[PDB]
Amino acid sequence: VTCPNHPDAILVEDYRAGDMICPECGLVVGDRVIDVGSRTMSSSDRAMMNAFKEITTMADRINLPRNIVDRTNNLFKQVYEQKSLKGRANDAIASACLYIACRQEGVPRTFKEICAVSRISKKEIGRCFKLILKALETSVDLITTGDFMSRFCSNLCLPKQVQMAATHIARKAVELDLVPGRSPISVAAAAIYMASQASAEKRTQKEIGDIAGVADVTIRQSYRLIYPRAPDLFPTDFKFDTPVDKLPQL
Amino acid sequence: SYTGYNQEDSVIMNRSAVDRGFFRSVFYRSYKEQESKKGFDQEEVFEKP
Amino acid sequence: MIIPVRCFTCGKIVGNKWEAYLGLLQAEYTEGDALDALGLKRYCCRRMLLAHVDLIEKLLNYAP
Amino acid sequence: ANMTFAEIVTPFNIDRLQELVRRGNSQYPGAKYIIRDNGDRIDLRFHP
Amino acid sequence: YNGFTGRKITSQIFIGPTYYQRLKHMVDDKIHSRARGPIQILNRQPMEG
Amino acid sequence: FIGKIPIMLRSTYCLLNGLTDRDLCELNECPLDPGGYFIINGSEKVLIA
Ligand SMILES: [Zn+2]
Ligand SMILES: [Zn+2]
Repeated sequence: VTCPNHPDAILVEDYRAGDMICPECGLVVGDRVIDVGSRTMSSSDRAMMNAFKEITTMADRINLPRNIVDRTNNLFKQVYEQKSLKGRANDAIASACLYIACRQEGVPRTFKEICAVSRISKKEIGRCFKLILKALETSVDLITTGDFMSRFCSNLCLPKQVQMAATHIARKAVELDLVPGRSPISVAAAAIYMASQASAEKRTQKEIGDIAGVADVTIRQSYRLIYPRAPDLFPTDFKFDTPVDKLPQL
Repeated sequence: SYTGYNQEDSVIMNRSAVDRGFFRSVFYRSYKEQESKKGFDQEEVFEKP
Repeated sequence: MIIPVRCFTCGKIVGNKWEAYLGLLQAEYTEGDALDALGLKRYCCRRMLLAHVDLIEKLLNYAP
Repeated sequence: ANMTFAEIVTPFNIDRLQELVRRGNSQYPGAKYIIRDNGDRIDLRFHP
Repeated sequence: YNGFTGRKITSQIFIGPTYYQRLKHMVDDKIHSRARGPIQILNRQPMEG
Repeated sequence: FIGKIPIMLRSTYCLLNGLTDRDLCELNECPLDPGGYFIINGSEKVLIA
């Protein structure tokens, strides 16, 4: 803002010639000043550079979208830059970045899953995870059962109605805290089991257990905890294939 | 040869037939925009500026 | 896609003769006789119906 | 109505040119700039 | 017959129906003009952008 | 698991193989579309012999 006759108060710019005009006078103070568009050599991150190739290998082995991966790339870059945690294994950090991004996308993947795509022990990933939370000073979120209702039921090819019924069963169970002290997945799988046991799409606990990775006794225990309320835990919009009375015991 | 306006590869055409739908057409075109997080702070978003 | 309402050359109203034209070809009429039973006697108004392809009946197959 | 031609002001064409500058960028036979002696290029589109 | 004066035309004109097509090159897409437009920044040569 | 291969449309490995016109219209597809091209990042690619 300036003019020879007055100190300018406002200077609009134009799409035409591309210049700055001053309406208290029309004077073209600016004159076409504005632009109308308004390996072997690498040493740094030879290992970082390779880590993102390895991030891209590991992250999309499970086919997670690129937006998640990009922040995972940004997360590492950040973790790399501070270098407080520089003396640690890169692949664990990459894997921990990956677990975080899924949570950051509101769709966490289990360490068990994250282990499937990496050599890092769940312990070291958890350890590195903590260090990153401390390193990057950022909070996280709690898990929800329904976030895994989709793919597992998918992996069982279960219809949405069973899938949705399970989610309510799970949801009702946690609101009532019917299963205190338990991981969400084990409780969810038993709900899925109960749900599958409430439909024609029944499956054995071992198959479910095999899909979730949890112990078949842990489901069996979790089932024992939810079974007292098996009938009332179901959603009001449901069509039994087997009476709750006829729900098996184990 | 009528009035010389169709010489050397041209055509004269009826104006009050164009007004009844003759050779009328439409034209579509699409535009893409994608919001993106290029950096950890540089982030885009759809909103009314 | 749909029968025009007016012949491009004369201006005579054609858009009300498509269902009657199909109804005459339905029974036994030849295209030369059905066009005479409707009163189209210039060869510019007969081209209108004789060479019309009705694409609107195939865009009604896609659910809205 | 897009391409222009700079015309120097002389006492032979003062009235016609100020008439042209009365109507700018809206009527077709108009004008879209005034360049005074100082080099000041003012724009008729923004002048109040 | 001539359309302006109603007189007959001495020659006889060859007339009949044919099948024409409308090509894609329309004139709304090929007209453009420049008069003191935006310029580049490094070499200060006229730019379109 | 190894990878993913593109699929030429209307082949024996496409989702449109051996469908009737009542179902081709139900997926918003044209019954007259010939097939024989790939869909890669939205675009439609064709291989030249
Ligand atoms: Zn000013
Ligand atoms: Zn006619």
